Amino acid sequence: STGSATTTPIDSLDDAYITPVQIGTPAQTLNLDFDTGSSDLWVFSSETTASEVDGQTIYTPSKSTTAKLLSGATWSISYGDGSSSSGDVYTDTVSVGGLTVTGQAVESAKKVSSSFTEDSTIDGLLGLAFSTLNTVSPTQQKTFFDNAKASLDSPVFTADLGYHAPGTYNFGFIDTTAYTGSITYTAVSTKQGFWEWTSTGYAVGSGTFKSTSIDGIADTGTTLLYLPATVVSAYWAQVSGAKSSSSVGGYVFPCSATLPSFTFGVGSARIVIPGDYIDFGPISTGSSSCFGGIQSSAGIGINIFGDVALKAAFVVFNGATTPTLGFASK
Ligand SMILES: NCc1ccc(C(F)(F)F)cc1
Ligand SMILES: NCc1ccc(C(F)(F)F)cc1
Repeated sequence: STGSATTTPIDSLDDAYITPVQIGTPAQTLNLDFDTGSSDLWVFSSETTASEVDGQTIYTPSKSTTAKLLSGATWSISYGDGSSSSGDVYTDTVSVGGLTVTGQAVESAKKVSSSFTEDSTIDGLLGLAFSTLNTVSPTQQKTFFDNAKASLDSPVFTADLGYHAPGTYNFGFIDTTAYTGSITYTAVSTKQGFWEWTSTGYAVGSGTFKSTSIDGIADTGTTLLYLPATVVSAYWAQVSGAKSSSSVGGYVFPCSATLPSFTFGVGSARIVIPGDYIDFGPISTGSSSCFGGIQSSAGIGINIFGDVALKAAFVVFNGATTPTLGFASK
C-alpha cells in the first residue's frame, strides 16, 4: 500500500512545514511537523499543562476507542536548538494520507518548552529518522515509517518541499512525474541514527565547483543550511556588506543585496539552490538587515542539510536494508 499527503509552510518564510495526520478512532486530525532528524511521534494533548498550550489542536486519548496507555512508558526529548518536551505514551491508530498503522506509539506531551507553545500552527512532530533515536523508556518504540515498512509497496518515502508553496510527502512509491532527469543515489550511514550522507562538494554562484567531502544529515525538521565555517565564509564573501553578527547570532546581509545561488554535490550530480531560497528577510520588522539561510555549523558539531537545501530537490529516503538517499532536480 501507499500514502500521500500535502505539506504546507507555516509562514511566509518557510520556517517549517505542517502535514495533517489522523490519530485515533474516530479520527482526530493534527497538523504535525515531519522531522527526518528525530524519531519520536509526540503531540499536544489533553494531558499537556494548560498554561503551555496556546492555540494548538490537542490529542484527546479518552475520546479514542483505539487508544491504549502504554503502562510505565515515559519519554523525554531535547532538540539541537534547546527545545524540549516530555510525557507518557499511548498506542493508537495513525493514518497519513490514506496509509494507516495500528498500534503506533503516540507520545502525549505533558510538558513542552516555550518554543513549542509560541508556535500555534504546529500540533506536534512526526519523527522519521531511524528508530534507534526514539526516546521512549524503558521500551524503545518504532517510528511511523518503521511500522509501515512491511505494508508499503516499496520501503521508501519521498520529500518534495515547496518554496513558498505546498509540497508533498509520499510513502511507498516514487512519483516519476515530480522530478526532472535522473535520481542520484548516495550511501547513508545509520551509525548515529540519522539520514547521514556525504556531499561531494559545492560552488558559489557561477564559480568553480570545489571538490570536498561534506558529511551531513538530511533533516526536514531544520529550517536552514548549516555547513562548515570555511564553506559559509566563501559564500557570504560574495555578498556585498555581508557579515557575521554576534548579536544576531549568524550571517546577516543588506536586504537590498542580491544573493548568489549555492550548488552542492551528490555523487557526480549537482543540486542548485537559487539565491532567493537563502533570503530569510529582515532580522526585525522594518530593519534593512536580512538574515541568511546558510549558516555555520561550528557551534553545532554536525552539518545539517535542512529545508533550504532539501526544498531545491526531490529527495528519496530509501529505507531498504541498505539505506540510501536519492536526490533529483525539479
Ligand atoms: N530536526 C531534528 C534535529 C535537531 C537538531 C539536531 C542536532 F542539532 F543534534 F544536529 C539533529 C536533529
Ligand atoms: N528540529 C525539530 C524542531 C522543529 C520545530 C521546532 C520549533 F519550531 F517548534 F521550535 C523546534 C525543533
